[PDB]
Amino acid sequence: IRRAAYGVVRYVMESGAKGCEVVVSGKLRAARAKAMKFADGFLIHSGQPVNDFIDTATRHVLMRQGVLGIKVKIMRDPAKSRTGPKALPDAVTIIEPKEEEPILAPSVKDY
Amino acid sequence: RKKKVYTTPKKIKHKHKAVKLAVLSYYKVDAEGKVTKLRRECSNPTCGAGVFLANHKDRLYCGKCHSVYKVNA
RNA sequence: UUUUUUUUUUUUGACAAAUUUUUUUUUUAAACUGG
RNA sequence: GGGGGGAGUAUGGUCGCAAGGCUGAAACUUAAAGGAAUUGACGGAAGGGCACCACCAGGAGUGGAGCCUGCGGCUUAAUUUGACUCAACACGGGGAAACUCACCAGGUCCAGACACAAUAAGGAUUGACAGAUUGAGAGCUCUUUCUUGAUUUUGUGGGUGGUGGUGCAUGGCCGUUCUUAGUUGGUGGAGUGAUUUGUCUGCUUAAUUGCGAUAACGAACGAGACCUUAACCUACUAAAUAGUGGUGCUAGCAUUUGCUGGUUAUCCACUUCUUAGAGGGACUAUCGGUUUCAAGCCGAUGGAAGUUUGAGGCAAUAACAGGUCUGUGAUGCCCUUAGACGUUCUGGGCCGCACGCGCGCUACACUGACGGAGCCAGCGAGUCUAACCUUGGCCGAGAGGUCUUGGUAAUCUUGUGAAACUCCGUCGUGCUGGGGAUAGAGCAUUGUAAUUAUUGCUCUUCAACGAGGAAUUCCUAGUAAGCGCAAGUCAUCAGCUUGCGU
Repeated sequence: IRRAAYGVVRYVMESGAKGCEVVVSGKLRAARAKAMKFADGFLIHSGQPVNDFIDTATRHVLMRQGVLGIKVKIMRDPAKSRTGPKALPDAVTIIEPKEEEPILAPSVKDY
Repeated sequence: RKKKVYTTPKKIKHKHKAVKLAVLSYYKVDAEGKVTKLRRECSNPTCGAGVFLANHKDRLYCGKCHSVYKVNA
């Protein structure tokens, strides 16, 4: 379980994701169920940007002992987003100004 | 629910087993060689002279029909 | 002119036995001519 | 001194009319007892904040009465069952006449795939008229004798199904901890270590929100930001599926040129009202006052809008043996699998009543009841190979019927002409013309079917209840409370819920 799941998170990070998270829940190696979660990067799950940048999937895998639950959340970064918003709502970018010349040579140029 | 009592009389009875008689297809045979109809054919246009009308008691009953052909005699 | 300055307390006993246990995986990317 | 007890006990000695000191075992029993510190939890410990699921000031009540609705109990052939503090009890979208349905009394069917073996073309097998029989027009089973033909039957293994069990074996979903502000890495520092600091004295905020302080620095999730919705736009884009004005034609009254109307597109023009795309708009703006002079807070003005503008949606880390196997062709294990726990059909039950509880409805009247008269919404839903929402005419006291019509919908139902409310009158402090439980008789409607009243209507019957003890719930502004309406469930049934307006 720990090898199959760390091989999925590292592939999604290799694919240019900003954060993804894999949860395996069920009777993993005992008779009493636990839940293991494997994560890298960061994920936002707060609001409308969840509808924009989060992709989720739930899968039922059928095992000898019972059923395990697979949950994968992937947060694609907004920089490579083609449509819709291209940044998180609280991300501000300041355009860097170009410095000017002080004296500016008081004169006239004509045509 | 723990068990069943079956207050009905102890009937594991089943249907008649499509009762297995001996060979029966016999019009009648005379000597060399003719045959004539007994248990006569039906008046159905869709029974093309191949069905035998059983005579139980004052009844003529066809089995090609699901239920009922009554040419009583 | 060290100058500032909320005074308090009635009654509240008890809750049977046992329990919940996590270990480090790659030995597997190892294949080349001598003309 | 040499693990904890037994035990400073027993015995002997000694100090002795005393309490009792001093000296001092063993048998037996036991897997820890203990020390210091850490993180939580808890405190009838303290300090600082916060919340109408807390109180204060109050409002509306509930608890008292009748009913109808869940739960317990009792009863029963069965009254199927889960859930029991918040976080079970109008909850399972659970308003069950059949179906649902899991329960009870009974009857059919296999929908037992495939593989092997047997029977078997001198027929493996299937179906049936009438009668018996049966609740039954079930050929169930029997009497009878036709039909069928290789798919079935029998046996051995399996297969399949199960609202059968286990939610303490699980998945998913959901509730709750938890209407709050909380949580965690990386590198550095402290400590042998568990851990700790970062994540903080103070002030501030709805907020681990900030100002700042600082053995920490730089970060991540949560909060915020975000999205939806409600308010503003005489601004843009134009609308016979929304309007307005003029114009023709026309009605009434006044007549003087006016007022009120009608005219499905008569025509023209426009977009204030309506619709919906793109936008604008609030940032606590301006001023004043306060604090360390910061983050902020308070008051006034302006403004459609000054509580985070109002309301939501979304929503961390860790968890609970919380609920659900009765949502699932989600599922492990167990059980059952042909006289079945599968499935289906007739009946019945889930509604049965000495009684206790929870959510509610109607009331106890004059701020009222009754009768006329006025007349005002918003959210929505609606039928093609199927009968949905129904206008209008006619009939009927009413419920309802019938003949037609419009609508697949900003077009028609529908301006949903809702109810409280308002005006005028009758009543007159009397359980009375308040209240309408219980009950009788009739007429209809839905349905295959209405008995154990489905529901509607008409006449009659006229119960308790005179403001509800201890307790206890919800609530801070277009809110509480009053008042109805649409939708869900639905064929019929709303005293329920989800919304909406007044």
